[PDB]
Amino acid sequence: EVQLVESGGGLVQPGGSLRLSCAASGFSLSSSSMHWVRQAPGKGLEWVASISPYSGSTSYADSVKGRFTISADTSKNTAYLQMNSLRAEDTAVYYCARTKYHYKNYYWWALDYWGQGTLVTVSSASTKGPSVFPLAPSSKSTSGGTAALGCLVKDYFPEPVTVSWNSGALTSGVHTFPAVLQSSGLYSLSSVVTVPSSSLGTQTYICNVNHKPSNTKVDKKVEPK
Amino acid sequence: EVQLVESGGGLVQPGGSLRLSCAASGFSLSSSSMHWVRQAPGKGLEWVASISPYSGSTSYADSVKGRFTISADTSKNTAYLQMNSLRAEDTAVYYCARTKYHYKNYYWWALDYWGQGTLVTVSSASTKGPSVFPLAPSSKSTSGGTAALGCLVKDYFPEPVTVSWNSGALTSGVHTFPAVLQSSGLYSLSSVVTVPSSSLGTQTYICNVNHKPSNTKVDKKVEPK
Amino acid sequence: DIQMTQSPSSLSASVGDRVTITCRASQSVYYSVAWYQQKPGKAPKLLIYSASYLYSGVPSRFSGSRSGTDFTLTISSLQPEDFATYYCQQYRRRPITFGQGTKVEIKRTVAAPSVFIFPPSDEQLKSGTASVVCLLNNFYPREAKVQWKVDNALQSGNSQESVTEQDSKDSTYSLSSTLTLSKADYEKHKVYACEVTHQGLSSPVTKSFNRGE
Amino acid sequence: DIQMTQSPSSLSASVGDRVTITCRASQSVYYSVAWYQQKPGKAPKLLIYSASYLYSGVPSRFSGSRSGTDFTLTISSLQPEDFATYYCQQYRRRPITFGQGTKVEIKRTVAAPSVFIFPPSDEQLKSGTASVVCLLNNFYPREAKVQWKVDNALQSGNSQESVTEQDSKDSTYSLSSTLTLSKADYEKHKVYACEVTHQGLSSPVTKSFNRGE
RNA sequence: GGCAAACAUCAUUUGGCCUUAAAUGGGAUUCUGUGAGAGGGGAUCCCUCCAUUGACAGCUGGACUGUUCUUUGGGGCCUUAUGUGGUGUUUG
RNA sequence: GGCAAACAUCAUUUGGCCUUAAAUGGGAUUCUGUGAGAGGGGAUCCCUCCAUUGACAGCUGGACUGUUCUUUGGGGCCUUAUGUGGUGUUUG
Repeated sequence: EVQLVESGGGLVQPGGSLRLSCAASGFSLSSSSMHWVRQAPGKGLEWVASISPYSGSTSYADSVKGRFTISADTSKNTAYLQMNSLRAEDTAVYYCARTKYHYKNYYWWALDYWGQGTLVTVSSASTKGPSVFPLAPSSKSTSGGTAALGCLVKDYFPEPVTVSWNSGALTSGVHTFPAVLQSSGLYSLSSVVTVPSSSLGTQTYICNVNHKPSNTKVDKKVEPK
Repeated sequence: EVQLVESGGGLVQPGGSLRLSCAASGFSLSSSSMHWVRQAPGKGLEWVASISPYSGSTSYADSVKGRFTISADTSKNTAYLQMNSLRAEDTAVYYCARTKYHYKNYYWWALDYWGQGTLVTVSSASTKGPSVFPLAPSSKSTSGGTAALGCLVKDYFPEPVTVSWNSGALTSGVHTFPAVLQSSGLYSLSSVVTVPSSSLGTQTYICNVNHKPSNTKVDKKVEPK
Repeated sequence: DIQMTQSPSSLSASVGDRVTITCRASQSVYYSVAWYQQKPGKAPKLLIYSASYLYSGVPSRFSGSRSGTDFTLTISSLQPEDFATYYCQQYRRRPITFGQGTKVEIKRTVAAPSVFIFPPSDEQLKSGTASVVCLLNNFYPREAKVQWKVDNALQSGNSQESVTEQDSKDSTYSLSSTLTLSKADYEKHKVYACEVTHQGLSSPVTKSFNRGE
Repeated sequence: DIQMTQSPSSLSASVGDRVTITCRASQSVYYSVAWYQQKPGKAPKLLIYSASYLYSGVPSRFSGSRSGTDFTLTISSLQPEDFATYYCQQYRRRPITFGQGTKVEIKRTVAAPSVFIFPPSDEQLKSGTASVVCLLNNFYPREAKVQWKVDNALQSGNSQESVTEQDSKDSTYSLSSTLTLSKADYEKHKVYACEVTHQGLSSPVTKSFNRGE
């Protein structure tokens, strides 16, 4: 019941705007304070803004004051983060979090539930969807070993990317690697699955790649020559 | 949260009708089965009727079959009992009960919450309001002992009567006896409170009598001769 | 058509004692037996269902067991507030049927009643009747004898009494005896007295008054 | 404003070992300190609040204590799923401020890597580029060295590697090394191999293939 | 003798629909103090059912089978009540 | 030197309104598995605060105050945040 759903992230050029929203369930906003906290890639956690919808009171980090404006519409039971005049140094994952209200208190306590977050990257490059290739077994090993297959997702921007297998039906033995930035200023990542050497000749394994920024979706069968 | 409030009781002639209702809170009627169970004064428990508002299905004790009709309005979240052709032997307290629905079951379980019930008396007599008299001390014991004073509520019909003292501010030491039926076919009861013998000449002790059947209320201060 | 024969009809036990009420079913009911507690003037609360499971918010000093078609309720450490009537019910087949009940008194030490007597009000005599009230406050056990003596002559047939339910805290009783007379008869005599005999009274106690004093 | 100095930055310990992370506050915060666990790519979950109270759904092997203006988090018996980064926060005054974090690696026994090599797809060669992938699956520790040999000559600087986060259940890593070439260069050679040296490998291992078949 | 049905008795007991290769049930140790129906949940091992990939076997291919080995998997939407077995009696 | 104030520091820390004669806080034993914010609730006992009845003291009334005693009582609706104490420094 109790959940938070960030939306509104994505790519933006420097100087532009973005309006993230967090849609809450299972509790009334008027009995909490909502917060946006970002995580610069590699850095730790930086609180950004807060709001108590019961009162309408807001507070901002000195690093966004006058560029950002937090708010809430209690009828939609959601909260918003307007981001104006954005800079590169604003690129981060942006979580919204809840602090449950308590009448016995005299200031607010810790952040007791966090949404999964959304990625906001502020850059001058433009979104182009990736390419996807099969990485299929070589059929080297006999009865001693099991075989490995995979997909390669090359030459895309911006982050993030999501990969699945059999629409989520195959998970045991699966590693999706972190993308590494290539010489072209493009990202490239791989996802692999381990399977018994015997299951290749019968089972069909399909990989589901999704790059939501460019509206890109690909399914590729991975079997041998 | 969970409560049931019977209403519709009272005095009724033999041969007449009455329509009890039970107003439920804190749960949906459609996810329970509701029941009426009556208690003849002194006797035990007699199931009367049951209903599954989800299905509308009803069942009745053979002793009310065709005179009574259980029913339910699922929007008002209340349930009803039409009582026709009543007889003296129908006089009782009438409780409604809830049985919580559970999907794993294969028939209904116990009655897990009961309303306080409403009194249904079926008689040829008419409503008569009570008279209230003081029961005052004799002044036998001095400052060592405590004294008793009280109110006598005589010649009323039908049951019940309720007594409080100093508007409910004095509760420790108070006994309201069960009413007794008089040779005149009328009820009579006493309520008493013990107080320090020393406090009589200064403190005020007032009894609050209420006979809701006749819409009668009397406040009578009780001091000695 | 299933019968729940419940026994005993009544019992009394000291605070702390274990107590077992039993209910035997005419035919197979299997676990579909509930146990209820009804305190005077209150609505029954459910204690045990499925013959052995406690309903939420029921003290653990309650428990139930099934033995074939016999079911027993056990209050393992009886408490003063447990004064009630207890009921078994089967919900195996319909119609549902209840046991006859079991009343549970609490046994405490003997406490003699303190006695009070109340002459009729001037406010009532003007209506034609005199009610004389004798009050026996906070005693145990319940058995007590109230005699009315008008000018030291024992009365017969003009008194009625009622007794409170056992106190859910001190486990005592209070009794009220009323002596009803016509104003005319009442004004014929001087000394009005109730004479009480009870277990914790060595000699009988009489509380009296003289009419116009 | 208030500074949360957290130490150590990183640590590794075996399963069962007791672990204490420490957070020192620039000034008085009094109990208003929370501890968060962030598992990679997941949203942080709250563990400890009021310096010592466990949040609902937190295993009892966690605990926190306050000593003046120093605060500690403690895992009494470390578990594999406890691989995470841990963050303190003060909520004594505003703005709320966080510690720098503490990543917690799990130290387990040596596990040899399973190795695979994948030639580039004909679908990619038809796009104008060649990617050759070498896969090191489920090994420990993270320290491993992958060499590329194109007809037995060592390669430097035209490969890139990425490593999984430590698996939260078997505490192993997986590594991916891609050798990215232009299509044309790939048609110049025959033997492509990656050579792996790692602690649980007595002799270093090479997986190879002949171009195509 | 056999098979039904009704009744008696004791015992036991959620029942469906759609999709699907298949859409069971239980046990032990341990974490979870209700997070929204705790009559829960997760983890680890186990047993058990259904299906399934390989192995051995039924001449070999369909197929299909197994007290043995093996891979992997077991979804969704409902439910508002009297089912089932043992025994006895009566009737056809 | 007595103060205010700002700042530092450590420590501690729910805060109001209405009605009322008054509208405290803590300890113990025990029940309650979330049955409304379990940071709960109930019962019973002890202390403490407020009010209150007797008694007693203050010449005696009305008050009013007090007490190693005594009686009876202590309601309702709210709260969405940075108060308070010690120390230091600096300023007026």
